[PDB]
Amino acid sequence: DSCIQFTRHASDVLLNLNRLRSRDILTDVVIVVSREQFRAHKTVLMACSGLFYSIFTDQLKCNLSVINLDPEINPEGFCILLDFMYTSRLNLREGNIMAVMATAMYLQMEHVVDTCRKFIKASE
Amino acid sequence: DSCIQFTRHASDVLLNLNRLRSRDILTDVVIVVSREQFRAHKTVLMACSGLFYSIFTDQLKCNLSVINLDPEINPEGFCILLDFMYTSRLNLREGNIMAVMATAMYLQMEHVVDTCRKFIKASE
Amino acid sequence: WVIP
Amino acid sequence: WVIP
Ligand SMILES: O=C1Cc2cc(Nc3nc(Cl)ncc3Br)ccc2N1
Ligand SMILES: O=C1Cc2cc(Nc3nc(Cl)ncc3Br)ccc2N1
Ligand SMILES: [Cl-]
Ligand SMILES: [Cl-]
Repeated sequence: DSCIQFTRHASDVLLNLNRLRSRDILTDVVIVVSREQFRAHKTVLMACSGLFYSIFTDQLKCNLSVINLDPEINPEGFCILLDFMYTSRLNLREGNIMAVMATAMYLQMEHVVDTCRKFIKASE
Repeated sequence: DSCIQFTRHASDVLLNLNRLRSRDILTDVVIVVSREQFRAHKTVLMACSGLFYSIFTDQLKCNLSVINLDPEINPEGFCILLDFMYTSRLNLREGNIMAVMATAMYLQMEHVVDTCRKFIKASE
Repeated sequence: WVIP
Repeated sequence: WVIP
């Protein structure tokens, strides 16, 4: 086509989606990770995670307001990944890299899994 | 912070949101523009438009499944803008620039209004 | 704005 | 991935 493109549009959209998350506006699901709860937008979770995409395209699960993750999932690892989903920034640290990679594998977040594997390989 | 960033994340998120729109997955509102109807995600509309942000943060309007736009709004201009919201690409043409700018002013999409004013100024 |  |  003969379209023009606004370079910053996708980033500005994500920034606004994160502002809605921060103010709890139009969040439509709670993700339960053991004793912790995380409110989010189903569409954003689906756009970032193969696992949430599969869950919310399911004809029954699409209507659930609460999703319980596997008890092996670490709440901090999930929190770091949820922040990444809404900002493109990943808080990857020596103390959290194992929990973050395990959570990203479960959530099916391929690019996060890739950078975790590379950062681990560099330290061995 | 000491975060790393995935350059393409925001773009990939928007691409996935557009895939959900194309398959009518988790769309939660119909925008009526005269005889035409457009299905969309309230969060995406809010992230792109000052008008939709104001509408869906209203304690009553936030719960509406149908929003009727002003009858002066052109369905094609709205369609072009809805596509822009979900892709960052704007199909700006000599034949549609006036309808697109008028729709972007109503929807409060400042960057679109700016490029329309510049393209019009170049042709005068 | 750019030509994509 | 980059240093933002
Ligand atoms: O690593 C990742 C990230 C991700 C996101 C989605 N999400 C969607 N995929 C498609 Cl094709 N259409 C719409 C949506 Br929402 C699917 C798989 C994966 N794997
Ligand atoms: O030209 C534009 C585009 C746009 C988008 C929003 N959307 C939001 N703004 C804020 Cl501050 N927080 C969350 C959201 Br969603 C508000 C105003 C405008 N004007
Ligand atoms: Cl990822
Ligand atoms: Cl805009």
